[PDB]
Amino acid sequence: LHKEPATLIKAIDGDTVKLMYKGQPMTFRLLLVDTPETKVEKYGPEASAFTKKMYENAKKIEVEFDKGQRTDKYGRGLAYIYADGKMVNEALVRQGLAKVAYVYKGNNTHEQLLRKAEAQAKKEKLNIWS
Repeated sequence: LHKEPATLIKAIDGDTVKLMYKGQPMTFRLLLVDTPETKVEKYGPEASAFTKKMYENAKKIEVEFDKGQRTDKYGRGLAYIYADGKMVNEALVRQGLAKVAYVYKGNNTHEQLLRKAEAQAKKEKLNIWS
């Protein structure tokens, strides 16, 4: 896998974000994560606030496509996204603001990494795990 540059256009919520990728606006859906929905579930706005701060505060944003299908049925890019080298997908799981989702069409490269972050958040009874 490889990281590609991107520019934040607009935070949207916990599991999606609008980025300028290769000169064109595109909305991305974070791979392997399920956050609380606010459009308003418990820890829904928390999760949104979290990724919002992460994207807006970063100097560098990178998108990393996995090895499976690159876009879902709704035209959203499916990737692991990084803010200054830190993976937003993992950060959410680790903060207990999202659960690990089932693998989607072969995109499972970071499944174990996220599974561990999640086990740790659960152990700490963090947020969603309260």
